[PDB]
Amino acid sequence: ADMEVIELNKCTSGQSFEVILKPPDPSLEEIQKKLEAAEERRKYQEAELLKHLAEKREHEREVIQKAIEENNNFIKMAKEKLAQKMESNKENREAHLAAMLERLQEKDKHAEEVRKNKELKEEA
Amino acid sequence: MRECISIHVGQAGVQIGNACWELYCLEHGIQPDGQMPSDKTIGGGDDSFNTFFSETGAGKHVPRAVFVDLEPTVIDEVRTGTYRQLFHPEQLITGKEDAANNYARGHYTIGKEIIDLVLDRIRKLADQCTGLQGFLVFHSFGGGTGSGFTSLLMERLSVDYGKKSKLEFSIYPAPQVSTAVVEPYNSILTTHTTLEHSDCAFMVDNEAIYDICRRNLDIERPTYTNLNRLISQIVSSITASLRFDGALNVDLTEFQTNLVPYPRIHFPLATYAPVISAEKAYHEQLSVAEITNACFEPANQMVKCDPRHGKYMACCLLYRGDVVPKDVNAAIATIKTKRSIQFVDWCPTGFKVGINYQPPTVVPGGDLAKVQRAVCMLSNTTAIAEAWARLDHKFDLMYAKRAFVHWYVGEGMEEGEFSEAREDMAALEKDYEEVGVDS
Amino acid sequence: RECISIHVGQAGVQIGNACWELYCLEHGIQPDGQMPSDKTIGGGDDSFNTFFSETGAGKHVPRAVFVDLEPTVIDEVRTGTYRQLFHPEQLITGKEDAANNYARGHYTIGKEIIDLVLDRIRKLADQCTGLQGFLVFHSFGGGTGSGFTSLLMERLSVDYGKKSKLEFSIYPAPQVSTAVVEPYNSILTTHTTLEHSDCAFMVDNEAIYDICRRNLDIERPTYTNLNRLISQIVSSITASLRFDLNVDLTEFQTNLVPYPRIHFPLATYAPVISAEHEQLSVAEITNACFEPANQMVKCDPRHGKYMACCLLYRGDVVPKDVNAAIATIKTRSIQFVDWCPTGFKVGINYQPPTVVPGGDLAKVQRAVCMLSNTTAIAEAWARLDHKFDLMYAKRAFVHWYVGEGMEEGEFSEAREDMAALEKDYEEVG
Amino acid sequence: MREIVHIQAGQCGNQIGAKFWEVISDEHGIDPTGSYHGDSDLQLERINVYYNEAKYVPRAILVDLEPGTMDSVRSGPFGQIFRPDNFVFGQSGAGNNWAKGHYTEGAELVDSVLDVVRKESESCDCLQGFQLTHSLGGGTGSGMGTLLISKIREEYPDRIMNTFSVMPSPKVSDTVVEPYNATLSVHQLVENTDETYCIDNEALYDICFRTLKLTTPTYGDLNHLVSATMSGVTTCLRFPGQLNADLRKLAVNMVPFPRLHFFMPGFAPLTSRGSQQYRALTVPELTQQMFDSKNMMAACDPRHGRYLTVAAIFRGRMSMKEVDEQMLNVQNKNSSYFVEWIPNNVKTAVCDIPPRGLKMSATFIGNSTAIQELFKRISEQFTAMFRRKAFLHWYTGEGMDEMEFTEAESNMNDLVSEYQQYQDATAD
Amino acid sequence: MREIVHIQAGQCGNQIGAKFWEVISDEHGIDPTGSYHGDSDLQLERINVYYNEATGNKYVPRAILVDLEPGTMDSVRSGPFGQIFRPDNFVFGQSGAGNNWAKGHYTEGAELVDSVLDVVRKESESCDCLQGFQLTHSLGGGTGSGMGTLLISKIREEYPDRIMNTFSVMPSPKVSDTVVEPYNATLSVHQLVENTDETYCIDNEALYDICFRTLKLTTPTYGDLNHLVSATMSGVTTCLRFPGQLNADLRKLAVNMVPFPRLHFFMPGFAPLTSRALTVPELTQQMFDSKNMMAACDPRHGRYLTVAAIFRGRMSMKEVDEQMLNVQNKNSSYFVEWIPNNVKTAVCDIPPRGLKMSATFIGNSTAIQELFKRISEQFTAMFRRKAFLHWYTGEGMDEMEFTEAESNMNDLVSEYQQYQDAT
Ligand SMILES: Nc1nc2c(ncn2[C@@H]2O[C@H](COP(=O)(O)OP(=O)(O)OP(=O)(O)O)[C@@H](O)[C@H]2O)c(=O)[nH]1
Ligand SMILES: Nc1nc2c(ncn2[C@@H]2O[C@H](COP(=O)(O)OP(=O)(O)OP(=O)(O)O)[C@@H](O)[C@H]2O)c(=O)[nH]1
Ligand SMILES: Nc1nc2c(ncn2[C@@H]2O[C@H](COP(=O)(O)OP(=O)(O)OP(=O)(O)O)[C@@H](O)[C@H]2O)c(=O)[nH]1
Ligand SMILES: Cc1ccc(C(=O)NCc2cccnc2)cc1NS(=O)(=O)c1ccc(C2CC2)cc1
Ligand SMILES: Cc1ccc(C(=O)NCc2cccnc2)cc1NS(=O)(=O)c1ccc(C2CC2)cc1
Ligand SMILES: Nc1nc2c(ncn2[C@@H]2O[C@H](COP(=O)(O)OP(=O)(O)O)[C@@H](O)[C@H]2O)c(=O)[nH]1
Ligand SMILES: [Mg+2]
Ligand SMILES: [Mg+2]
Ligand SMILES: [Mg+2]
Ligand SMILES: [Mg+2]
Ligand SMILES: [Mg+2]
Ligand SMILES: [Mg+2]
Repeated sequence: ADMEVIELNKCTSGQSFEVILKPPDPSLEEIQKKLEAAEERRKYQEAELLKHLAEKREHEREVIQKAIEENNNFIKMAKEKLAQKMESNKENREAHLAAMLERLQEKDKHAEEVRKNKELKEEA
Repeated sequence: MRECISIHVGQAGVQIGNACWELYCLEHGIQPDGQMPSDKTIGGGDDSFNTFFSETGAGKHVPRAVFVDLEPTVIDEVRTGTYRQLFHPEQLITGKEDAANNYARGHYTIGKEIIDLVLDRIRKLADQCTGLQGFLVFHSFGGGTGSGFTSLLMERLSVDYGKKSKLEFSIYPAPQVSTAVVEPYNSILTTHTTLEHSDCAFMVDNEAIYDICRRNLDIERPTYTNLNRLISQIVSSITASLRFDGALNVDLTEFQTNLVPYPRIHFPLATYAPVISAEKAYHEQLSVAEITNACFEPANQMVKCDPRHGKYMACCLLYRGDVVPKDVNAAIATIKTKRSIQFVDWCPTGFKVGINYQPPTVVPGGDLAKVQRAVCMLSNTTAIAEAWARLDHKFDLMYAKRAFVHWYVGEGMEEGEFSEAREDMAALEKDYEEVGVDS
Repeated sequence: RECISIHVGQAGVQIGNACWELYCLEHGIQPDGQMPSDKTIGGGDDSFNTFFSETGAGKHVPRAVFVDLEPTVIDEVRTGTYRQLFHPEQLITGKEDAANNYARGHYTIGKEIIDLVLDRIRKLADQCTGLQGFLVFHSFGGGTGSGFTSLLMERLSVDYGKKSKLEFSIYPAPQVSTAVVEPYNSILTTHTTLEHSDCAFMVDNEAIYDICRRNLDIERPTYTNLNRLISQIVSSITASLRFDLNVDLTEFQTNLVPYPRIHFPLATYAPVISAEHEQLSVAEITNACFEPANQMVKCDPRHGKYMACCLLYRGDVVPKDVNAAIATIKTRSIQFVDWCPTGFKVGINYQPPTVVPGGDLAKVQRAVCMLSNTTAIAEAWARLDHKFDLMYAKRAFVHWYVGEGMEEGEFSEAREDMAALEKDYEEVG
Repeated sequence: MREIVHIQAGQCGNQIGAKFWEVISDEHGIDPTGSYHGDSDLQLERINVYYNEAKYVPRAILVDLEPGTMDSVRSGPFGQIFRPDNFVFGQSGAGNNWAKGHYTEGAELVDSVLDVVRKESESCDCLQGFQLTHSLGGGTGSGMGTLLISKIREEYPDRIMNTFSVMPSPKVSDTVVEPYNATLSVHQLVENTDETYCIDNEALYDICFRTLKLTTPTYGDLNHLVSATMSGVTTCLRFPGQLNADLRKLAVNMVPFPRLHFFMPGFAPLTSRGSQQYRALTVPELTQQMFDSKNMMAACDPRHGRYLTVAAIFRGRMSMKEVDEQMLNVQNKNSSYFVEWIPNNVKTAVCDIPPRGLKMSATFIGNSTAIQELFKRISEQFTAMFRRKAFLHWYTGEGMDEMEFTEAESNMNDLVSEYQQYQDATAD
Repeated sequence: MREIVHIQAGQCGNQIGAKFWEVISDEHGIDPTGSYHGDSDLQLERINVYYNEATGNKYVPRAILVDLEPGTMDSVRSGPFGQIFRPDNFVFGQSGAGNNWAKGHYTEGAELVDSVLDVVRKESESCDCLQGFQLTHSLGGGTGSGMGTLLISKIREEYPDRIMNTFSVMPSPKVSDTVVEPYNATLSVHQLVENTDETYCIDNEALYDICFRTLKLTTPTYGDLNHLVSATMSGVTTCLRFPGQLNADLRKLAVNMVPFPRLHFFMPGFAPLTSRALTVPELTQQMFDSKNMMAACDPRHGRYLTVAAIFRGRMSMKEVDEQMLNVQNKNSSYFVEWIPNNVKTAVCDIPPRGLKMSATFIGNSTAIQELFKRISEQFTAMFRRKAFLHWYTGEGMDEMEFTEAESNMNDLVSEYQQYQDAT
């Protein structure tokens, strides 16, 4: 049990020795560049999201717009179709009565020539 | 908010509006003088009954309704009836000459005389509503006013109110208790023009209602008010979730979304249970199941068509009285097992349910017995293509010989309108057939 | 030559409290801050003043700063019964934590907070006539102990490259851990502070848990029972500077750390006996440090060659007994590397080891702590590297880090560095 | 609303017209003085349709070329109830000359007729239309009557024109030219009226003689039949119910084609004025006898053709369910006699108040293709005379040309042809 | 101290959200007027997470109530805890959604989504450090599903760095409100993939099935269905509401439970299911059982990516830990190998009212693809025939949004299965 002990520091409440059994750059700007590069790509992520949310806002505007267009197109086509058939119905009904009363007038004129013919007969 | 304006057109629509508003008044306890001794909020307030009623400064509760007929005798009794003081006189609008069973006269020659006057009173009632839901249009199919004027009104409403919701409650033509031979003409023509303008049309016919009253009330021949007061229960059951605070509601938009699978397929038929005579009134009450099973029995359909002949596309079951959701869900559960009741393969859920706890009431002294529970089913089934085919065949028998067409041509109509209308009815028959085939 | 302690994250703070609690009773300092055995009031240059500075009123104030981004743990110290010892300045808290996310603790919020903690450090450093360096206590798996500590470590080197930096780190244990991303956080933080730490004592939470259950006969030990045993091992390590071997912080680097990267020595402690008799041999406790059952990090020292090792006794120990004790152990053939001499640096401290009164571990006449830089500690790295690889292969969870501005390439820049450290370990093994 | 202006022209028009005012005024409880004396209040709810309240005065206009008839209708009971301003007469009758009524002397006083028509229509809340009673065999009621009809349509084109026309028969008058006057009137009627009720004197003679077993019937006997059916035809016009007393409605439902608006009225029970009525006919007896050829007011057998449309009105206290059963029974026990291409072409009405003396009665109005028998017979007698152009100078002397006669008989021959076409028309 | 803003939307969302508030208020000893009446400071240590200190000595829930109709929100004001909610926090319209996702998300929802956000911003300014939001709503209706996702999207625009969690009731034919439920659910599943950090999948089919079969009730009440949800939500949120060894927040759980951004749909579980306190071995056994899953999916059809379990009541944690690794070791194959230690648990010795002991399961299982597969089959059945599609076209929507939402949901099903066969 041969062990080269070396009596090192020793004092009142401590001592120490070493027994031997056998012999045998720093850059802060580069730091903050990494921090800032991470912050900037975070902002790139936020911007690309906010752009994505803008297209969905715009899509909600387009959907609501065409809903207004459908309601407006429905109104005016109904308006014009009702006006077209009401006017076409008036001309039809007026033409029927105008024709019926022209034949009635023709009948009247025939009664006057019947009376005319009799009077010329009476001159005999 | 969420108000609804009821428009009653023609004799059928006006006398059905008489029965409904009388029943509404009894359900809400509104006296014949217009005063409601159960609404503390004088001259205002936004409780649930106010969807169908407005309030005056004096307390009178006035209906959000317009009664219009090209002829005054039927509306005159409203002006002289027990409920005369319910309406301001401007709400009851009459001409002096009816459409004489002629769609052309209702839609063109006679109807044009009062159409704007009608529309401007619609606008004034709509001016008194903070959030208009839509319109309920009551009319028959067969009369000149019920077909011609209603179609003209529906077209005008679309102009003035856009795509706002318009729902119809229509009486389907029935030979058995018919009144005019030209009913097939008027019905095909009015269906053709109000098709694009109506969001949904609840349908009954007086034959099936007549037979039901005969069979289940022991009446040798039911009178028109017998039919009407039974119809009033159907209508009140449809509007119950909008006039009463309810756990599960069905508003005007909910009817549309759930019952109309395609724009042209918007004709659900009504059904109602139970219908019990007052003399055998108080025996042991019927289940919640039994009245639900009754809605799918072919004998109880308010339109005489056979549901076993077609597939169900959508079923709206509206309960009132002593019924809670667990009872309904169980009753529906076993109906979902019934092999005889078939649904289209493109509607897996297929059901819509509203419930109201207030009990149903009937006019005192009537033939109908008051019950604890009641249900009205509005079924959109392909089986009513039979009803369209029956009407279209009668149309064909007379149009082939052009019988009675001279009455329509004389008032400005062209024969082209007749073939357009019928061709569209042939497309409707084919549409009902096409939506029924499997995927 | 004074020394500054830094506790980052919940593990660093709670452990730090447990360590300062023992320091006070070892030196007989009372909770109000008074020390009846300190006669040079308000000043002096005693041995225990390397870790405490003195008020004008005689209160003894630890040279420590407590950092956490969440305030629940610091609020304990803020309000605890050893609350008087620290000035409100010494305690720093944000109010949102790093969310078990290294990148959140390092890149995101750490940019917002490091100037504050660095300012508070200089105020303590300015209170140092001579200052050797820093002792930083942190977890490996936690977001704050991972991300912020690494950010603070590099800033501490550019600011005070003069000084030395020693680590007391908690190795994530599958039984006692809180996050599945802890392998991620560990690999990331060691890669970035490896170049900035001189020595790093790591603590495998499973080993202590196993130590307390077997040796204390405890059901499942609390964190406090873990933390108190840690305090015994930390105190013995730091005892050398508190009673002026290992009296300089560069003596830690020189005695136990032959090269820079290999600075992860294994710590062992004996004895550990329940408070629920007369003490055991000096050779008994010495023999126990070579049994793997007492190790702080679960690894097989027989599978590794020691490069250096250090034995600090505390209690009634005299040299002739250990020389005798270290003669008999040479009857386990413990191979050492051929460029380092087989042997043991030995330090003795005559005052018995103290204990928290009422604690589970009993008061003992003699205790020993062995600090060995074995290459066997590399297997602890290997287990961590494997679990990292399993999740990173499928790129699981990495979206949380990239979402904080961290490039995905940092994961493998850190991973390949870990591969080099494990390879370098067996190059000398 | 719905006021009706009544006009009666010629001898027959004023005779059955005065008898028709007699029947309904008693039904409405109005004495010859003209004041209400009725038991029930249902009698005056629709009294305004035919009567003007001044005391109620018939909205009637009495016309004739022969001035003696004015003093005859007044001299009859209920003579003073007619307004004196409403009487419009000429200097002397047309002598069975259709041209005199339509073109020459009739045209002289037609302006004075339209005066009081205008005067009576101006006092109308909402005028339904006009009914005209007249014969087609004479010259005034037939010639001037049809001229009056076309004059009125000129002033009121959208109003309903109905007529009660009495067709000539050799069994009651031997006047030779009446087939001429009827054909010329039918020529006018087919284009200028909305419905005419074809009251055949030939049928009126057969009923009194063969069924009523009457020795030598007097125009009073025949007119009792017409006044009974005329009241029965207008029951729902004069009495209220769920039914609207309307003219356009009936015409729209009963007239499938504009030219086929000639109706075959029927009545049950047929009875003499002084008969005892030992029992009241029950509903099956009324319904079966109503569709019988013996009860037709036109000399036509309904089973020689098919019904286009049929409207029936029952009178008295009866069960409406029984009416529906009997009415449906005869519909499909004789289903072949109803065209299949008009569904539900048979609809009936029932009123609680019965006619005077009869507790049970039924009135029939059918649009039948069998009415071509009536027009065939008139055309047969017309072409017999016109083949030899007999007595044509009486008409051409007044200014008419012969081709008006050709157009009248051709158009009447088209009418019978059109009835036969629909008689054999198939559903497909 | 790290507050949470709660938002309930629609018919279902307001009614299960109202029971959630009644249940946790009972746990925290807060009565209807809002004043404390419990017995322990533990009910108050983390009370600011869900409540605001009122002007007097009362607590007001940081809750916003949203609906396009005033019906059901008026009924919750009529409830026993109706008076506790802030009156200005009731945001309602009169138009309704008509059970239409389009009306909720586009036309009608736009007319109200600004006023709701004004309330969100108000309470956000009333927080020392807001951690995020939680939304209760269904996916089958119009308001909760349609307007709810629109609200979640506009919240993410204003507070992009905050956590968003939803409790989403998945529609089922066994308990249905409308026939277009396949449309509304599919359309908003699309949205929850993008705009929430985690979603708890409450399946009305599982709720009914559990409520019927293993609890023996002829037919279940709506309160019975909601009772399962409120107890489940209560257990999901105990660590946020009660102090312990960990200071649990929203983000940490999300960081630990969601390995990939899209797979953030969780299978909730509870034990025991009550209509005799339970032993710790039985809770951990039934908690992992398919019959205790509030989503109608069999866990044995998938592999757990990550799992969090919460135990409540007086018990020994070594019992809990041994049992939790027991079933982890017993069923080694139902957890993924490339996520080591993917099952972590927490214990809070305060049990829920009416139970001495209970446990709650939060699982990130790929077996949940069966849920989205069930909805997708009902969707195609209707969409193949384009049934009821005209009510969505009429509001300005196009067909391609339906197909985009459909294939996105199938994409989610595909990649769930991708990591199901991952080694
Ligand atoms: N259920 C029911 N049906 C009715 C009622 N009144 C009439 N009808 C039916 O309605 C159809 C006839 O239409 P009406 O309403 O009477 O006619 P109108 O609208 O007044 O039209 P015109 O009189 O021609 O101007 C037929 O099918 C009748 O059976 C009624 O009170 N109740
Ligand atoms: N020995 C011991 N280990 C602890 C203690 N507290 C936490 N840990 C360990 O620390 C690891 C997680 O790091 P923490 O310190 O808890 O978290 P942190 O540093 O506050 O970082 P954040 O994620 O921002 O909260 C886990 O593996 C725990 O095992 C403790 O008191 N004693
Ligand atoms: N049923 C019935 N037929 C009558 C009556 N009076 C006349 N007729 C018929 O009417 C036809 C003759 O026409 P009238 O009405 O008498 O002649 P008118 O209309 O007065 O015209 P004129 O005498 O030529 O100026 C004859 O065929 C008679 O059969 C009557 O009171 N009852
Ligand atoms: C049922 C009936 C019976 C009588 C009268 C009645 O007496 N009206 C008063 C009047 C007017 C004109 C002339 N005389 C009398 C009216 C009706 N109802 S109906 O709508 O007109 C109608 C509808 C359908 C048909 C079909 C069989 C074809 C017929 C009738
Ligand atoms: C263990 C645990 C269990 C429950 C809760 C808890 O209830 N939090 C409150 C809350 C937050 C959000 C939503 N709802 C509720 C928190 C934790 N601790 S943990 O670190 O976050 C964590 C770590 C690792 C995992 C698994 C991968 C293995 C899960 C959770
Ligand atoms: N569990 C539960 N589900 C509900 C409740 N109310 C409605 N639902 C479900 O929610 C969906 C309909 O949504 P709902 O909330 O009524 O529509 P909204 O008002 O437009 O949001 C359907 O899947 C219903 O089954 C409820 O109170 N509890
Ligand atoms: Mg009418
Ligand atoms: Mg009020
Ligand atoms: Mg609803
Ligand atoms: Mg922490
Ligand atoms: Mg000193
Ligand atoms: Mg004469």
